[PDB]
Amino acid sequence: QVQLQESGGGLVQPGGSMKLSCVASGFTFSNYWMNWVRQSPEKGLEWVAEIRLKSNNYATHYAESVKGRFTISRDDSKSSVYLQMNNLRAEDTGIYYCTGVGQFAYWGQGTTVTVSDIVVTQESALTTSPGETVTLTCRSSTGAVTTSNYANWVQEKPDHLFTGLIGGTNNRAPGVPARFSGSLIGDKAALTITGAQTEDEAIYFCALWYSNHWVFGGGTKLTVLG
Amino acid sequence: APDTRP
Ligand SMILES: *[C@H]1O[C@H](CO)[C@H](O)[C@H](O)[C@H]1NC(=O)CF
Repeated sequence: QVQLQESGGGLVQPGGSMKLSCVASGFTFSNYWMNWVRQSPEKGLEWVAEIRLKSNNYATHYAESVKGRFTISRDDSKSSVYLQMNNLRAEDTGIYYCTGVGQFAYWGQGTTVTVSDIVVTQESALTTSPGETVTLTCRSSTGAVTTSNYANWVQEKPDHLFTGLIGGTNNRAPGVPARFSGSLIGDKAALTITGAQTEDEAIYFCALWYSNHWVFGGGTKLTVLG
Repeated sequence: APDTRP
């Protein structure tokens, strides 16, 4: 079992600053890029920043909306990643998660920060029954999804608990059940549950890579009835 | 292109 544990959130004023931390265990932290992703009720899941390896001179990339305000950093000797947030706006309100590995297998529990273009489209909702085959899809406004978009699929359950299921289009994350599969189908990425189970009732997000950033979809609510 | 280490 991998663990990621975030800390440092709170209740801050517009214009304020804050630093978030995340400490990792159970995997070789220094061999993997790390990311910060935030969830807000209005804007959904939003990728914020990545930091690469020592051998990449710790290269970083940022969402356009935080560029020049946020700084991501890491300390491999403490297995920790940080996000320094300056000039906070109301818009920055959300739950902040550190996440990485192939490419979003592992997620921390999140830390809440309250301050007071490519579109990726998913089905808003789908309804199935136990034992059915259900396929969720992820389309890009740019055109076709290909293997160069490295489609990831992540599952959210109560309460704001995330786990990665699929990365690199069709690679199952370790310990992910066999009933989950990733594919490319008619120029969309797709997640298939072959024999849905009641516990699969959840929100499913896709993420697509465009050269030096991730764009998350809006999520699909999957209901499993009967 | 992203982190494709397994
Ligand atoms: C991951 O595969 C991608 C292409 O899909 C690139 O070849 C990266 O360099 C690969 N990274 C690694 O093998 C490092 F783990």
